Amino acid sequence: TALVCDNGSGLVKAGFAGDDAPRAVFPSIVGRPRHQGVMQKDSYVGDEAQSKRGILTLKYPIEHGIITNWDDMEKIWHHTFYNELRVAPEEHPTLLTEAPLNPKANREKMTQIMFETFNVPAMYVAIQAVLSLYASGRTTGIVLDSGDGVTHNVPIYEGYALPHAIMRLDLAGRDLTDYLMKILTERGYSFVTTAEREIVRDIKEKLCYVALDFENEMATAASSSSLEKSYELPDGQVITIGNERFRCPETLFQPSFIGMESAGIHETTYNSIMKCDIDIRKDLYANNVMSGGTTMYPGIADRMQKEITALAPSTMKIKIIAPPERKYSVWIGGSILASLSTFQQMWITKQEYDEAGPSIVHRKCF
Amino acid sequence: TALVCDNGSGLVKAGFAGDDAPRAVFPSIVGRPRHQGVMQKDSYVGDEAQSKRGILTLKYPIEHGIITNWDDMEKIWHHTFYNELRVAPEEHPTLLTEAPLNPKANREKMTQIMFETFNVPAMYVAIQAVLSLYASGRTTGIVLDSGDGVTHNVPIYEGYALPHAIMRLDLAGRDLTDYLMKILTERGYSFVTTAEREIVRDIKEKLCYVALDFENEMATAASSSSLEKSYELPDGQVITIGNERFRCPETLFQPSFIGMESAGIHETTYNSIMKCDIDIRKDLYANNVMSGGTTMYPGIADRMQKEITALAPSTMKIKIIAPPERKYSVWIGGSILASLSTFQQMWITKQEYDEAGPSIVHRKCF
Amino acid sequence: TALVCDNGSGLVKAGFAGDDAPRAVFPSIVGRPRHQGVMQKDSYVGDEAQSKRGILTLKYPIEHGIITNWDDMEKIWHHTFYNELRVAPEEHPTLLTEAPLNPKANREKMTQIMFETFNVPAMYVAIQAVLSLYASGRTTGIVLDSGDGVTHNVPIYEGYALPHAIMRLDLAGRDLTDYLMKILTERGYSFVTTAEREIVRDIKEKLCYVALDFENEMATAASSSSLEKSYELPDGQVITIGNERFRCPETLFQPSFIGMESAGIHETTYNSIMKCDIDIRKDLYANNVMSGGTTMYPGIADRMQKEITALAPSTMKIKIIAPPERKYSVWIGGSILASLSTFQQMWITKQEYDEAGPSIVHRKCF
Amino acid sequence: TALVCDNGSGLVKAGFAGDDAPRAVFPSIVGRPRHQGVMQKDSYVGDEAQSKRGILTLKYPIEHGIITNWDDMEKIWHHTFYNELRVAPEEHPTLLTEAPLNPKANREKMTQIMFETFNVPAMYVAIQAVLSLYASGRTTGIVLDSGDGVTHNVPIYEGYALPHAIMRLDLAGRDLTDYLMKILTERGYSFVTTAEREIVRDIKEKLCYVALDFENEMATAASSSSLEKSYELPDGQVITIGNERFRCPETLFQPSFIGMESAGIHETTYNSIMKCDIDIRKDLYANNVMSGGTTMYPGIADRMQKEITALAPSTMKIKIIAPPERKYSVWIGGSILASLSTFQQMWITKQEYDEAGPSIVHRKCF
Amino acid sequence: TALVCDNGSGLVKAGFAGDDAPRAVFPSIVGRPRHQGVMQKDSYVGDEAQSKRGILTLKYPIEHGIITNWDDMEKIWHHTFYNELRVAPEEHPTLLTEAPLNPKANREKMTQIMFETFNVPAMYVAIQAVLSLYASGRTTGIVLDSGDGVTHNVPIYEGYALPHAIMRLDLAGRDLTDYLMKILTERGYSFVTTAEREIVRDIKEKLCYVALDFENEMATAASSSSLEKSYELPDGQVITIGNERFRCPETLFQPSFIGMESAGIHETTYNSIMKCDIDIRKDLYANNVMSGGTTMYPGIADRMQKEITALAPSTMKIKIIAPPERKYSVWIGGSILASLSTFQQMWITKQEYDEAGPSIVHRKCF
Ligand SMILES: Nc1ncnc2c1ncn2[C@@H]1O[C@H](COP(=O)(O)OP(=O)(O)O)[C@@H](O)[C@H]1O
Ligand SMILES: Nc1ncnc2c1ncn2[C@@H]1O[C@H](COP(=O)(O)OP(=O)(O)O)[C@@H](O)[C@H]1O
Ligand SMILES: Nc1ncnc2c1ncn2[C@@H]1O[C@H](COP(=O)(O)OP(=O)(O)O)[C@@H](O)[C@H]1O
Ligand SMILES: Nc1ncnc2c1ncn2[C@@H]1O[C@H](COP(=O)(O)OP(=O)(O)O)[C@@H](O)[C@H]1O
Ligand SMILES: Nc1ncnc2c1ncn2[C@@H]1O[C@H](COP(=O)(O)OP(=O)(O)O)[C@@H](O)[C@H]1O
Ligand code: BEF
Ligand code: BEF
Ligand code: BEF
Ligand code: BEF
Ligand code: BEF
Ligand SMILES: [Mg+2]
Ligand SMILES: [Mg+2]
Ligand SMILES: [Mg+2]
Ligand SMILES: [Mg+2]
Ligand SMILES: [Mg+2]
Repeated sequence: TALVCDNGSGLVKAGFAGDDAPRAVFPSIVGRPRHQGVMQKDSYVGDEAQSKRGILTLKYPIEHGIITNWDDMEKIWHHTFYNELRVAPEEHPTLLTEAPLNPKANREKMTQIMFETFNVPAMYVAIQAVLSLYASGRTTGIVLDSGDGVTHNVPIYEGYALPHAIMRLDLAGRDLTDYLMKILTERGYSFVTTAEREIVRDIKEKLCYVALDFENEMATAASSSSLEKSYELPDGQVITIGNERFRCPETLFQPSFIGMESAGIHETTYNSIMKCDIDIRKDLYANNVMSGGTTMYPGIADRMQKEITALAPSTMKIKIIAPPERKYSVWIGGSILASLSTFQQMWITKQEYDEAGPSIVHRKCF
Repeated sequence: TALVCDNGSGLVKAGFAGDDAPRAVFPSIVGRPRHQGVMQKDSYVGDEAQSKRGILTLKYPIEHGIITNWDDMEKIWHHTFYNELRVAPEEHPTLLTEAPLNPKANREKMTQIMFETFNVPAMYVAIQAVLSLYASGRTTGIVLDSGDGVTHNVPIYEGYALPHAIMRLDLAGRDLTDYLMKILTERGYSFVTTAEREIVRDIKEKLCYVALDFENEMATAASSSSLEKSYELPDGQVITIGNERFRCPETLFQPSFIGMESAGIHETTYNSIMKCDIDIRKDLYANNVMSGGTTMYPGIADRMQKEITALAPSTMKIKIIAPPERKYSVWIGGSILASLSTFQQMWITKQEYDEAGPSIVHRKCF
Repeated sequence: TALVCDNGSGLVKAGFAGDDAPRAVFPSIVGRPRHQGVMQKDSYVGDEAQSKRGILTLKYPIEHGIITNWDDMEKIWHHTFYNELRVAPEEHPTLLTEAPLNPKANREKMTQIMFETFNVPAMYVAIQAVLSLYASGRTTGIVLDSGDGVTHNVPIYEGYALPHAIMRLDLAGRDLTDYLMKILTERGYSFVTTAEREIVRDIKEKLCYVALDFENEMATAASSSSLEKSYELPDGQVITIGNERFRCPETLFQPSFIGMESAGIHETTYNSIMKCDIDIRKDLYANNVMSGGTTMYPGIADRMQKEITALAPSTMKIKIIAPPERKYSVWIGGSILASLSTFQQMWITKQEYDEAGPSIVHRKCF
Repeated sequence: TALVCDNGSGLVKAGFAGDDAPRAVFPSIVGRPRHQGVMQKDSYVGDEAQSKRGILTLKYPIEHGIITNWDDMEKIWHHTFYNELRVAPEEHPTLLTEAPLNPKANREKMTQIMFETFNVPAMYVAIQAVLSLYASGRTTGIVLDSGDGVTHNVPIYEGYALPHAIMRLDLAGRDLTDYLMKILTERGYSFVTTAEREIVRDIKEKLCYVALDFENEMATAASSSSLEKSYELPDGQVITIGNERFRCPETLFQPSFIGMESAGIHETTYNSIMKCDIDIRKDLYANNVMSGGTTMYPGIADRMQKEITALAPSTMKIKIIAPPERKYSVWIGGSILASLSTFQQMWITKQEYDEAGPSIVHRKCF
Repeated sequence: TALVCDNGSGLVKAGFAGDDAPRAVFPSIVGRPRHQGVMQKDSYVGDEAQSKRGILTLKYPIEHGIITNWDDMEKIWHHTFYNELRVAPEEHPTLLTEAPLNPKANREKMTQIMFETFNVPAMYVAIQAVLSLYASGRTTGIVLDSGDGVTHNVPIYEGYALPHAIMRLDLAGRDLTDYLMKILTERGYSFVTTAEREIVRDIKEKLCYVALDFENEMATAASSSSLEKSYELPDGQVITIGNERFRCPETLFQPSFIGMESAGIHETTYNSIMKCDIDIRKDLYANNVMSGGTTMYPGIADRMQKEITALAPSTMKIKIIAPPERKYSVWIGGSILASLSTFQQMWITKQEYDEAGPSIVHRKCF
């Protein structure tokens, strides 16, 4: 059986091809002690680093889909194979994922590590948005995947990708967390350390939602208090947040909140459709597929429906497809792809890698 | 029973001899993917290529009645026999059509393919304008056939053709479509790709008409807006066109609009009549038969009537015969001819082709 | 004296008729602050917007030769007359330029602004490729003008234009800049904002060249490092690019690199010649005139020479005329035309415009 | 004339707009007797509390730029207006200051007290780092202000602020004083009470300096005794300190000395520049403006110059601007701003406050 | 086997590593005759000085954890090795203890005496609060150790110490004894000499307790006499004390009783927890470990539980761990540490001390 590992900027999703859900889902963090030991491990990975985060400095080795710390990324892969899956890497072909429009050296160095450090028999690097379309059981649609580091649009029609219409935005979940940390100081709550950033991320996942009409929601939160909710910190302190609940996800539709010049995810989706041939736009309008953890905000599908309907012609039928399991769509699609009998010819074996060099990994890639 | 296949520059009309209408009518196009497949057929033909045209490059293998791409033309014949008619070619004699004054190698290579690739028992290549006269139930008349690639005049008197009065013009429907694409840029509408050319062709067939008086119509369209009509694009966008509706078909009467030096179809018809013997001109004036898709514009028979009346003597009775089914006149006439008991001696059998070479196909031909 | 203003998609070229070079050459941009002022002008134009681009959102009011933002285009004309030329518009007749096959409303609204906002005494809108032939001192030749927004071919023979052989391609310098931004992400360089697009444009103008043989050049850049060059960013960072230097201009000859279906500039030039009368093709083959900033790549004349020689008959003499000042050929030709005594009758005066309406501006136009 | 009051965490700087220096500079402390009176005022403020600190418990009402004790903060404002300036608050508009990223209720409650307790005619709360740029006579630069409670970086370019690049660190002078108290116990000196903390603060301001190379300085202080200096306590005891002189200010560059996870002021300045647009970084590198009392250590400008030069590209010109009067830069800039004729429209009058509520005070604020 | 010597300000605890209790526990006093001998030893140490205290002046060589009289401290170490343990110092490695935040010269001079006067083979100076956590069998908790001279809080999480949250208070048992001597004069009991201070210390250890509610206890002692207890002096006189029983230990929670400005041990514990990372506070709240003789008052754990519960959030579980043997926790923990096989590498041998100087003793120290 094959291994399917979706190495996100925020979460590692790993498991075996053929399963319906990832077996191991843990944060993609490496923690190191920042104080002084007197009574000890040198570094902690994943959920272990999360439970000891009070005395650790937490580091993400992947920033915006790009692996920045290769020594820490190797610890995460080692932790995934031996501690989470309890499997031998040299026995299973490994399907990895990557964001589109990544640097070419990122995929080449990832292939060298899988072949020379873990000695996998074969491997393959897929494009994440293509796997998301496999998970939804579709051959046509424009995928909006938004994770912790990358937001990208990839239109696909009848199984053919349109690489020249691919959009990529370096605004995702981690940028929303940093923005929530900033606007929480308006109420006197100060989250500074990397461990406290994990607390704000948990606040974001529990209380934040997307307002259908932002300016109408801002007036409601300013008049009454029915939108305010409480949250208990790990030390028992209770904080209360009001309009911060929908101001944080609003950055997805107004990236100028964090000083970015780019357009929101609704305009980016519409611009990607308008770059496609006029004869496929009707099918793309009816098959907007959302995937990734950042699409899990309550009300984001209704907001995307409203914003794209206002941009598209009135006779087009806009349909946002947001299944409940879309947070793992990339992994689920990779599990379906790695189980296809037609796919078994696309594995890049160790023998082919020794005779073709690193350039063999850049095929069917964009 | 015999097969009747009218392979036009734009449409394939195929069916069985004895029927009243073609069984299979589909565009004579071959489409190939122009992007990149990630999730597939290599090429699509006819209506299948039309429905997937958003991700295809569309190619017409026939240009101006002349087969240019023989590999693609073979795919269209294969698609016609096995996908559209669901018939075995080696069981039916096949009546094919051709425009007059075509290159001799076009008919010879078409005969070699029918005998050696499809192994038809017998075949025959008829002249299209002669079949149009069969469809109208006439033995005398001058036929003006205008399709997608060729416009030609053929006078026939009491069953005798006058080959030396045959006119041929390489201005037809596809040239009007390209001209409509050009003058639509005046309103800011940009159709460039081969898939968008199919959209303009649909605009032409829905909204374009022939003005009875062109300069009087240009003044009306410049003064008011009663001639403007809207059209909804496949993606929901609505375009509005005014004088482009009658400027496009006006090219048939003023070929200088597209830079051609030739005379319009009315002058070409009159010149063909004036090259005929003076004793048959009265019968030709009263039997102007129009056929083909490009004669389907509203008001073209009234315009032809007016233009030829102004050229002919005042005592001649000009009569334009334009039946409602004239878009399939060539096929209907070929269905009548292939069902005649007198015609059964004109079949070129496979045995006669092996003993006489390709030169046997050039009999009763011009 | 007359004003000659070449309003390109990328650069404004303005000056006085009779001069040898434009007096004012500045980018056709309008910048507006995108942050928040605390210590201010509302908008900046041209070189002023270029020097402050770090805190501005830069907007081009002309896209593909078509004016899209008329309020911003009016700011550019105002900046041209009063800040760059320091002249009174109501004292000089103004010769403007336009790309062929533009929407008719573009030229009409441009005439209304010049007569009612700036109150010019007279004006005239010339066709750019015709002016390029004036600059080269020729009466016969096929002009390939490629600027920031439009690439077009216009054949002219003995002073007569052939409008039905005019080609227009919406692929020019700005599309090459966007493609260079895309393929620079392969090396981990991320240019996203409109200000960073100006940096990539500067990279393109300094380092990009046209390879004589593309596939042979790709093998050289993949084997060694002699083609790699460094470039210092405004903040002191040094980037290094290799095959991106010739992959970006290769899009001119292979528009499928950016997903366009059209043919390259060499095939478009050859197709335009083949649409012309056979008796003028020999003179067009020997007078290929290149103009515009996008024809300034090193090696593009040698590549065009090689590609057209491979398409034309072996006995034809292909000659590419590429003078060193061809980046301003449209302006230089407009300066020659506006100084001709024969041209002084073609000025459209304010009095003629009030009595003939906007339709007077569509004369000698295509 | 207007009042300019810079209420710092450590010092109150108050005076009149138009002057060159604050008229009243006193510690922002409230002292209350902690023993028992037998022979009396209930509380002492400022320099009076400083001279009687032996029998007082000293309290700072402002912690890390945030007013914590509003009853004590009201005593300080009352002491400022009536005892230090000898002025009537209801006759002068008052310009107050605040650190960026403060809680919103801090500025709202400060406005309510100025309007309802002191009945000022108008008021305005400025951002401190913006005023520091006014004092230096610049429109572009990144300000590093470090006082007693807050250290913050604010980049400004051509008069436009970049709020999304603003850094704030809760490490300043009071944290260095507490760290000096801790490391003085290594030599057997025990400072515990709030009155003795004022003695350590005086030691810090007299003897502490920033080492150019910390590890090289630690080796010199460990080998000889040329770095040791003596200090006479208020009771005549003489203490001698060696490497504590530069270990205390080193916390600014290594916040891990006091257990903070954040980066030093040099890395924070460089990170703030790298978050800004690439086109403004060159101007920010050349205009590093330092302000506040914590930037008054000898050798801190040379150390900042060295640390940022090691982080920035080698071709950038790093220039630290540290004027001798930078300890009062916020007040001096507020004195310049309150004297501008353009600023007289930004006063928030008492009438506007009664009709717009407390929300009017959050304009041009971050 | 190793020697474990806990040299407190009040008691010497000495024994061998591996044992469960100290073998020698005696007061850390040196007594010298203060009258005139007529019928004799020059000085007495420990229990011998205690039994002859009537004719001696008693001196403590350690004040507030700091060795003040080095000649007398050497007599105590000599008495410990040769009279109490009857052991040869040059045969056993010696584990010594020290309070945190002590002067550096205290530990250096103690190391020089152990190596040059007693010629121990190896030695090590541990931090007392860390040893207290070893004794309780915990890896996480905040230790409140209160002896005769020093009270300090040290939080430890999962074996990692947080030195920047360490509190130290120079208020312990000897200050409570001096306060009891003062308030006993209210009943006419006069204890003045150093020998009578030992009697008051015995009164404190027998009769003093911590009141759960101080003001409610003061009302009970003022209304009735059920809280009064008698104590027989060495000469047969019987004294009776009432509210002095709980007023003396109340100084631990209200240090202002003896004129100290610091906060009580409950506020100091809570402040130390609040300086720690928010993610470890829940574990520190549940693991408050008390050690030392001054934590042996009846009712001090219930009072600490009540005071910290009133400061902490209501959802936190406050748990005070006070084992019955906590008066020797530092020694018991040092006996466990010196018996660990992992610790045998941390011994500072005499050879390492001769080659590294006194600076080797400051490792893993704060
Ligand atoms: N219920 C939720 N609501 C909002 N955001 C969520 C939710 N669950 C997860 N996220 C966000 O999704 C991001 C990561 O999701 P994922 O798609 O796994 O990203 P990646 O694949 O890049 O690691 C995190 O930043 C997290 O904050
Ligand atoms: N209703 C219509 N009005 C105008 N043109 C039409 C109409 N229907 C078909 N056509 C044109 O007729 C042309 C093809 O007709 P046809 O006679 O089948 O040509 P061919 O036989 O050469 O394929 C096409 O170019 C199409 O645009
Ligand atoms: N040396 C050069 N090499 C390549 N491209 C260039 C060079 N100089 C200018 N260009 C390109 O030419 C384009 C604009 O030239 P121009 O002919 O003025 O266009 P327009 O007239 O449409 O404004 C710009 O996109 C610019 O990038
Ligand atoms: N010469 C000096 N050297 C070092 N630190 C100084 C000096 N003078 C003042 N300080 C420190 O500056 C801090 C306060 O300066 P200031 O900028 O007024 O802060 P705030 O505005 O927050 O009150 C105090 O903590 C003080 O210790
Ligand atoms: N039962 C008790 N109740 C109250 N205090 C006690 C009791 N037993 C001992 N003490 C006090 O504990 C102090 C010394 O204990 P210890 O922890 O050994 O201190 P050190 O280690 O500093 O010598 C003495 O001041 C003594 O008065
Ligand atoms: F890396 Be995640 F998918 F943004
Ligand atoms: F080929 Be069609 F009949 F013009
Ligand atoms: F507008 Be440029 F001439 F392409
Ligand atoms: F409050 Be100070 F300016 F740090
Ligand atoms: F010296 Be004791 F432990 F207070
Ligand atoms: Mg992902
Ligand atoms: Mg036909
Ligand atoms: Mg141009
Ligand atoms: Mg300040
Ligand atoms: Mg002790």
